[PDB]
Amino acid sequence: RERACMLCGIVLPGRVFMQNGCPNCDSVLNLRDSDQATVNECTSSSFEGLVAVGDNEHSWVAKWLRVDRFQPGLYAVRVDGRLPSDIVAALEQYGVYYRPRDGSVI
Amino acid sequence: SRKESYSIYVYKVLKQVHPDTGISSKAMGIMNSFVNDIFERIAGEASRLAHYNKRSTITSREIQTAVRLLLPGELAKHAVSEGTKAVTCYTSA
Amino acid sequence: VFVRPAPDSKRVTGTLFIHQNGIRYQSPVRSDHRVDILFSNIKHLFFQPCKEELMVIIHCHLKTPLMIGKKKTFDVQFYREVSDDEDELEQEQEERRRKALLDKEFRRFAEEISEASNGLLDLETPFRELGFTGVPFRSSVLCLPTRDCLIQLIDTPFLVVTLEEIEVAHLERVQFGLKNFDLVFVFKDFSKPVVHINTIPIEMLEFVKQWLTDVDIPYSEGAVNLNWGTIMKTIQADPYEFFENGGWSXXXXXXXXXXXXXXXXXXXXXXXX
Amino acid sequence: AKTRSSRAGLQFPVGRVHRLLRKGNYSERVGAGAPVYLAAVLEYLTAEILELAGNAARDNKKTRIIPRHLQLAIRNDEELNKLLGRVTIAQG
Amino acid sequence: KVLRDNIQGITKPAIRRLARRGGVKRISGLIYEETRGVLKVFLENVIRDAVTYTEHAKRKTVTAMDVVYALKRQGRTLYGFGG
Amino acid sequence: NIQGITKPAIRRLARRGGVKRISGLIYEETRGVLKVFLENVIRDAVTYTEHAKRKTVTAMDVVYALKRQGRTLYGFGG
Amino acid sequence: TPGSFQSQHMQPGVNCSLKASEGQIYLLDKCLFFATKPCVYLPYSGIISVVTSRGTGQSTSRTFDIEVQFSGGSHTFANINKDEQKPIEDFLKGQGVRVKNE
Amino acid sequence: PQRLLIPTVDDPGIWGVKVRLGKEKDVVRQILKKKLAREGTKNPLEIYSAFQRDSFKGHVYIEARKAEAI
Amino acid sequence: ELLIRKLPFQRLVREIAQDFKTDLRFQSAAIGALQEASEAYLVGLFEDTNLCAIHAKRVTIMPKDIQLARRIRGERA
Amino acid sequence: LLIRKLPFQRLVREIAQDFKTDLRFQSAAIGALQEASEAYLVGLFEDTNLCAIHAKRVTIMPKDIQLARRIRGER
Ligand SMILES: [Zn+2]
Repeated sequence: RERACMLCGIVLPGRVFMQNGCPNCDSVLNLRDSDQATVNECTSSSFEGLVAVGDNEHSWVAKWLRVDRFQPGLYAVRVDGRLPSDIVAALEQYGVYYRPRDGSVI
Repeated sequence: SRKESYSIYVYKVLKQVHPDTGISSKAMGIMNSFVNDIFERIAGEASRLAHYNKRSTITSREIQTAVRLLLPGELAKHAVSEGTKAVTCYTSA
Repeated sequence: VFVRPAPDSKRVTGTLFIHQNGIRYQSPVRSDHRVDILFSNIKHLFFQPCKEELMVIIHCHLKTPLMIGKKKTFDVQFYREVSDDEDELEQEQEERRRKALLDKEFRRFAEEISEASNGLLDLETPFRELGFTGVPFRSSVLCLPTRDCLIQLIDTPFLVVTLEEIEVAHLERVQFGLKNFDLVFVFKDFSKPVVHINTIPIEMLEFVKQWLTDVDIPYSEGAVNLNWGTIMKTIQADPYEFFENGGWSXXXXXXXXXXXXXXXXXXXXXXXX
Repeated sequence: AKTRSSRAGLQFPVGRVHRLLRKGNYSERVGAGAPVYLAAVLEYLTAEILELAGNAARDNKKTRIIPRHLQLAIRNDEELNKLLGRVTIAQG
Repeated sequence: KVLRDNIQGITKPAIRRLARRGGVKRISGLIYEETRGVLKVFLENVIRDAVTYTEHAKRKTVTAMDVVYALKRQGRTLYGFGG
Repeated sequence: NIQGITKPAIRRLARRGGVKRISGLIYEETRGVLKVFLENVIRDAVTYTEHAKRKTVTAMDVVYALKRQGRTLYGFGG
Repeated sequence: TPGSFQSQHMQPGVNCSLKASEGQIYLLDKCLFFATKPCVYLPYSGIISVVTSRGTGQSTSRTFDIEVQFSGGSHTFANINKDEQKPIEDFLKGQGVRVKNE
Repeated sequence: PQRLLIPTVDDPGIWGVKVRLGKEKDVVRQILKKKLAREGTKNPLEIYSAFQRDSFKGHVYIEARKAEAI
Repeated sequence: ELLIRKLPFQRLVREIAQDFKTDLRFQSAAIGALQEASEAYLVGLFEDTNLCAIHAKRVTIMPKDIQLARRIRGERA
Repeated sequence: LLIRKLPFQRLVREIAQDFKTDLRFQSAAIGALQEASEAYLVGLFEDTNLCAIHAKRVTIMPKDIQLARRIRGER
């Protein structure tokens, strides 16, 4: 069982997301301090295009996927599902813009 | 010295309320204990509020809000009304 | 309609029919599981709508006991059950519609039973606002007053106390700051066993005393659970000698009879120093 | 009106309550109407209790109030018993 | 003189009476000992505090106010004996 | 806003309390009990706030209101 | 006879409930014995691990539960006083039984 | 932005290697595990990223700068 | 971790508070403390209820069990 | 008071004999102790009766006392 975090794009097991949260998005999402509904709304088990990154700084792939400022690990090219309107508004309150990874937005 | 108690005041209040009723000595002991207990509760809570708010004076507001905390609804309302009335008339006089 | 007590170990729905001199319950699965109840044998006819209940009830309390299957019973109950954020609030509104539908139909049927009796049977309904909680048997239940009876019909075994058959009520365990009390009904027929209602909350004491007075039932209060197995057998042995020596009127002893008090302090309502 | 009780129309002693509030180590300073307010509250509460105690003693055909009647008054009043739920009354 | 095993001075009728005042109709036979133990643990908890007050006042007699303070500390305020 | 305490939440609270089977009226009973508790605590807190002449309810008011009830709470500045 | 186990109250056993049945658990030198219908005998050689739950999360549970796991199933003893937790754990560790604390 | 991120000549190269069917994600996870394990050592795995696509079956793409790293 | 969702509890708190004084503000820590206290209280109550239910030789907790526990605690009269 | 005044006095002295040897008592100390003890026991019997009625019984048993003391928070 593995899920792909919608915001940062990292892929981790769903139980890891529930118990410890997203190591990168915890500053703005509080996934560890969030219930199962919010975890499902921000981490999706349906994804495609597994990506393993070793060096975020110099990898052009990481810059192209906007994951060069995040923790190395499993990443997904495309994630099924989008963030809810309330979570998007909450992120806009923090000043961070959310760019969907669903592929439908380009 | 001559021990202090609220016995004469309870007689006064009783005659004000029930002119044709009397109180036993033990019931007066209970009433004195009750009055002392309530005074202790209210003064302790007033001190707690004053310390909570970094104040060094007990004013009628602290006593009023202590009564608001301690007494239940109707009791608090009537006792607050009585106290404000008495304080207003003492100030006026 | 479901019947209690059931004529078979299997719970089966049936049809209730009104006839010229009584009612007939008839199961669709077996013709032999008919229950016939004559109007002449019904003592009390109760209806109870779903005011808080998952069920609607038509209860027949009988003068003479009937043999339903293997059980002798004074009580025959006919019943049906309703049981099966805005969406959950709307599902409660749909349950409230289903309650009102079954309530209207079963009330109408119980009135039609009363009409078919040619005025032999009055339709009684429980006054829910006058209800109090207590333990007549093994569970805490809401006891409901009616016009002529004190009832509990939701759980088996059923309680049906006719108010006119009561000789005296005794309130046991009533004393200084007590948590709960018991209520005992003694009947005019001393051969009938006394009925206990236990753990009535002490908050309901003054209400129960008022209600007993409004119904013309004498009451007495006691700190101790008096034994009635002893009291009744002595009263059955010689009822005349019992009343000769004061019956229950002397036992009541309402007069406080307290003058000793606890003395008094020097009565002085004067400011000292 | 010499006594402060008279100036406030009270029966309890304003001066004694003032002395106890001062010589009691509660706060550095004390107001002028806090003793008055507290005495008024105390007198009101005692009157409240004595009314029901008189009622209970009159329901038992008794002229003197005893601990029994105080117990009855307290345990029969919803608000007083809530106030005094953790209080034991001797001979009650 | 030392006192030895005076707990049995809480005879069966005292406990039965106390139960009747409490509203109890039928009393199991194991109750009386149960109650006795409970009472012991209560008194030992109250007395240990009363004695603590008495010893702190550098006195040798246990006064009523010591008991009153010990009870007040447990939320057992008692009216009638002072306070 | 009292329907926001859903049935699964009460089930979760009972499971952390070790409860194995739950009736159907437990949910309404629990909602009533919680409402009474919250009513008392918030009333005390608002009393503290009004006395402090504030329009915002602080964490200190809640902590003192719980200390008033006897429900001392650690970890919020007490 | 009763073993070297002594409760906080200096008692040879502890009050507990097994399901709906209230009773007494005795920690004997070779076995755990529950003396109340149904009677349960558990030899220490057959016990895999003992799991103690003191609240399984927030809120202090005044009474804790002991789950004894063995090769044929588990037995949950409930409603044990929390003061008895340390004496029971130290005794079971002394008998070589694996104690786990959630 | 998104348009500015298009690759240049100086960006690290990408090599694709054929693997057995159904093992592409396994190779990706093994490469990530080796990269994490050899990080901080005297001879770390000098790669930058690696991935695969479900549609492009049998292909594993690694972004690096040297064939010896591959 | 807290078993109640945050927004429903905040809405409930504001609904209740609005009956004593309009335009009241709550620090987020006040709501957090209230939620911690309420859940701790409810868990203790459920433990007592479970004890009562097991005492009656049952497994299912019932409203009468809750009422009995609250009465024995001294919360309901 | 239902308990007498002299067996209770002896019990109180016996219990007090552990904390300090040869301690005197005062006019209203033993009386207050007896009042508090009887009030406490009556409340405990009220709770025990409630539990026994809850169990569909009329007889109070030691496990009802234990449950009452557990819920009260007594050790
Ligand atoms: Zn993330």
